[PDB]
Amino acid sequence: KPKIVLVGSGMIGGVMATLIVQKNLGDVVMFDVVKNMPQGKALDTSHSNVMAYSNCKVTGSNSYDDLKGADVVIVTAGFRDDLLPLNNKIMIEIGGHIKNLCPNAFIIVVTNPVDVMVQLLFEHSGVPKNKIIGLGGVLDTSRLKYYISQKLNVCPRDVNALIVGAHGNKMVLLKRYITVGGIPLQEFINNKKITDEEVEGIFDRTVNTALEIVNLLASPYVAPAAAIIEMAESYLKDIKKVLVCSTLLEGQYGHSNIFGGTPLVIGGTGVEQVIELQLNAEEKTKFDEAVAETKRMKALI
Amino acid sequence: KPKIVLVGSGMIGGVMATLIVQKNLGDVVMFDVVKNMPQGKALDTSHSNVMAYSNCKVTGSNSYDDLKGADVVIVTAGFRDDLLPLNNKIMIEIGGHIKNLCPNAFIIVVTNPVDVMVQLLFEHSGVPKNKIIGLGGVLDTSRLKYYISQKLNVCPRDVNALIVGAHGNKMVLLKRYITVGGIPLQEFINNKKITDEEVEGIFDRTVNTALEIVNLLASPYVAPAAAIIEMAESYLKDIKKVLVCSTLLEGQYGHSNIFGGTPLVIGGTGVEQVIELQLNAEEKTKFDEAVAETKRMKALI
Amino acid sequence: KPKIVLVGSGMIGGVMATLIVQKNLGDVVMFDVVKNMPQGKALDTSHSNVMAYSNCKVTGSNSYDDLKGADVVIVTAGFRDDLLPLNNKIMIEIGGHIKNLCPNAFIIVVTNPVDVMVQLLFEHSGVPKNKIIGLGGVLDTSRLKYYISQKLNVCPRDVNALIVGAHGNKMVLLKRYITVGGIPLQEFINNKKITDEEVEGIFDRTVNTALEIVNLLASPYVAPAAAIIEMAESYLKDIKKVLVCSTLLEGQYGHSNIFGGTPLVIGGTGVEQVIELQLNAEEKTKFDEAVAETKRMKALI
Amino acid sequence: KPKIVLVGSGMIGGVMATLIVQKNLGDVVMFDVVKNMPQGKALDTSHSNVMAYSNCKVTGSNSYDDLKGADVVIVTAGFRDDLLPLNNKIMIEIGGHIKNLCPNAFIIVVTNPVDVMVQLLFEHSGVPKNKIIGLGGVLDTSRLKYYISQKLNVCPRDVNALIVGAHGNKMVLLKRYITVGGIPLQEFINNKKITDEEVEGIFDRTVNTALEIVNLLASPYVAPAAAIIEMAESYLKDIKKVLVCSTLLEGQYGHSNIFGGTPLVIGGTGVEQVIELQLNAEEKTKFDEAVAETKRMKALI
Repeated sequence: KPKIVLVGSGMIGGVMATLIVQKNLGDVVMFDVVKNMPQGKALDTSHSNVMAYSNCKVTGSNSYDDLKGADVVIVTAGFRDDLLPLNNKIMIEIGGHIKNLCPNAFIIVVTNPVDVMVQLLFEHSGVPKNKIIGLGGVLDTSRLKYYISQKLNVCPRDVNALIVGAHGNKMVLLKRYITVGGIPLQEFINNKKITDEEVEGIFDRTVNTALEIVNLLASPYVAPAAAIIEMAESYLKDIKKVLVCSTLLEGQYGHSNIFGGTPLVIGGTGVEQVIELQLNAEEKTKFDEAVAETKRMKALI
Repeated sequence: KPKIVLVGSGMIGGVMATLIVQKNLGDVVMFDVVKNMPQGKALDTSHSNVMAYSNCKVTGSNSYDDLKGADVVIVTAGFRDDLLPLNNKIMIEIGGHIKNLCPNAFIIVVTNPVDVMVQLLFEHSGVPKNKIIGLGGVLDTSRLKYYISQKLNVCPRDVNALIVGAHGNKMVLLKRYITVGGIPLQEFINNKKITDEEVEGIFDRTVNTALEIVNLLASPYVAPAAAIIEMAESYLKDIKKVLVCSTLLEGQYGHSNIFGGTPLVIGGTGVEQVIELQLNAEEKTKFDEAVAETKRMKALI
Repeated sequence: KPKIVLVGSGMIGGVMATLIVQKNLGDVVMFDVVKNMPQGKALDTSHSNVMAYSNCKVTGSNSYDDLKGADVVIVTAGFRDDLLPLNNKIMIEIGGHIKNLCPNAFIIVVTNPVDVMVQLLFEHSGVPKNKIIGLGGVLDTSRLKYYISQKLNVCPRDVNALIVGAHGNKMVLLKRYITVGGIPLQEFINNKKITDEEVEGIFDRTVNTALEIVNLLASPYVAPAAAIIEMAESYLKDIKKVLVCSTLLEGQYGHSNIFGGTPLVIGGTGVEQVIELQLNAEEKTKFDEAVAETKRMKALI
Repeated sequence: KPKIVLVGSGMIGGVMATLIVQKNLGDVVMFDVVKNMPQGKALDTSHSNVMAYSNCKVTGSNSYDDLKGADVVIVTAGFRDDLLPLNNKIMIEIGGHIKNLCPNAFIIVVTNPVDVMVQLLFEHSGVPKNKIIGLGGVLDTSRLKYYISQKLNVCPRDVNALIVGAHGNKMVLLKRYITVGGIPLQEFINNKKITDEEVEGIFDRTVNTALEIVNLLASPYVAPAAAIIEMAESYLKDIKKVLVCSTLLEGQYGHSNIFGGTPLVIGGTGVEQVIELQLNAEEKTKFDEAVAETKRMKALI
């Protein structure tokens, strides 16, 4: 049975464990530095195996040895430049344990700013570049896809969209790469089913969604968890989905030695392909600005 | 598209909305008297439609008119005898809205003490007796089934067990009615795969599980949500599952005018059958004690 | 519980009934003019409810009254111009029963040539134009999507493609409308991950797939059944998927009074939108040739 | 990705491949000695990956080397005592290839008479006794469970029942071990929801179901395929379901050196437990008669 370790058992961790049991994906360790809490969540979640017809062990842990033999490790733990050293320390610690205990794990990093933190954990863990990625594009594009789908009254999954560069305020929303049922969004604009102005409003809403939800006396954890589990499941079941995630750039987009958000393929060997978009000059300028902010923060460590 | 209204958008409500989207079961209204919070949770949850390949609207509301045309209403709202009047007031209010806005809804009550509150909402809403039930047995038995399954190393769902009478400390764990893969538990005791003492320990753990989880710096909401959605789904898809829930007793077990936990069948018309267990005298004594506590609290309203 | 009637219980019908039970989608009537056969298939299939955790009645019938109250009707029955009158007779008979017994059903026609037969059944049944469609594009594009996905080593569903006009040898494969993870196929050609020549080979293979399978001592029924059930499920669950199907053209593509393959949206009210592709002149010429063959055969009835 | 090889690509094989793709369970090889046919079925089935959101390779083969690295092997190939030598020859051939090419595979045998043939393949393949079982109980009990569920108007899966000894006319239907929602069937008889006479009629129908379906101008393959895939999935996902299958008896029921139908647990290591029912004397007499027929035929090889 696959073993999935959640390093961080906050709200996102809770939904992830719930979904893993629903999908019968693997045994789950809910790890956290906070005592008792993950044990309680794990106990609650384990009972849902009955309703789900599943058989996944769900355990809680404050003990790093439970990383042993993990097939997937998802890192949400962490404490705005002033947070960079603190969270780097966490990545140092986690990285050591990964190298010691599950060097062959597929690693998904969520800790913000994710495009910096994923590279830090890469550096501190020594795992292969095809075995560690950051959450970004699957989540951000889920917002864009959903809002467009509601304007056009179609199934959310039938909207495809790419958001690249970085996860955060400089995320690059590529209008040219939006399709609906495989059809260019521009055709729907031409047919007056949606306007350019509605699309720009949706772009603004997408960039600011975390803020919107925070201001609504909540915080995002359901969709982040679902995005992470889509990525993890594509690895565990070798589905080879095309998913936009943060990955090491080795020449793509003219960049090296930095992680950035780009479409890639997740299969049973990890990142099987990194897909380099043929961005035009203006799109490329936006991509470069996103990654430049990642570089700026990386240089501060 | 079916419409499911969650009256109460706390932790249990959050997991319920998540699961409804995963299962593509229906549009969801997350209702709460707390402003903004359900709107935030609903917005977050709606994005997960993309990952789930679903198309369920998820909206938040502080407005009771959103009960209009609900097919299923799940009540978790509410504020230990001294809480009975307070929560009764809530049931009065909700009941009026149900009668006005969704008199044909299937109603699942969770507010504790559930066996009292479900009858109060029945009385204040005027819905048919086959259209309103309380959460209890599916949740409690999920604990018992799970713990036994881990002792015997089998799939949790392959353990069947009945817990009856009431949801709470007087719940009746019927040892005679435990089976594993359809086989009496006694055969596994005879074969020394599990002992009577282990089973009694598991009974104690089952009764006190909420307390265990609360003491572990958490609180149960994942398994409660999964239990509720199993009940709701059996109604919405006319599955006719046998599920132990709190229902109006009309002569069964010698009781009338009171709700108690018993196996029943949930299908597209609501409670299609109430199954009366042929309890022996000792089991019956325990059942009567559970329901007597429900009567005691009902008499205080 | 939804009621799905399969008018025709051959191989495609068998797989459809199997999938409906797996998905717990509705009660199934397997209708056929051949005595006993559908009763046997239905009996076999009904047992699989146990393995699937479903509760769908599956019955066999040689009796047209079992169309009564059908929510979905799928027509595969039928006996190459010389077959047109014969199959028209079948559509006359079925049409009468539909009008009498399930005038509100959503109708999916498969009988070939489907773009002619769907219009004949429309004419003989009197159902609204938004409530009857023909199988074509979902099946044909499943071939194109699959073959491209195997060249590029990605999840089959992540390839999107449109095939329009008609189902049969004149089907129009729109190279410009192929995307992979939302990205234009041309980018993958530019990057030498696939060539124009491979794509043309795949186009030829797609057009001739039925012939390939027939020559391999088989015949296609699994993918046709899966395509039909994807369409039916989008209706039954109001998913509003964008699916390419044969539908009445009322001005789109400059055509009237004829059915043709085009992207459309299937939701709970039937065809909720017909999407008119903004074809260029060359693409339009191919579309017109496909539909001209449909017109030619329609004129022979 | 797990690899599942179907040795035999007839009707049962076709449904198995279909279900494996629906469940995204693994790559599939459809093997058959008949040329071209499995290649055609495999090609058809592979396209359904698009509709299922799956990524399973489906290939056809007449070449035994495609057994290499199989995780699961399902044997339906084979040509009434006079058929025993013929089918034994097939088991000799297959057995050699298994030992050579996939000695660690989990093997499910279907070829009739299954309780004899599974032991022959065990003997000719050299695989461990916990890694090879025969289809019987899951299929037979699916009939019994389904028919009882329709009498009582409950979800089919909520009926549990055990049928033991052998698969065929001497199958032992254990009335004492039938439960409904975990409740003894006898309670439903006492309450006049079903009679002893109805139950005996259902027993007769269960024993003779294959004959019923054959006489209805069909033959059973959907439910057999679903039963086999339930067994295979319990292995592949380590679910540890309790499933009644044919397995080597090593003292259980007083028998040795023979395979018989009994509840057992299927998990990731194969047969993890063989559960010996505590049969009473009369039940035991019936069990012995079933297994005696298996012994009689085994002695003829």
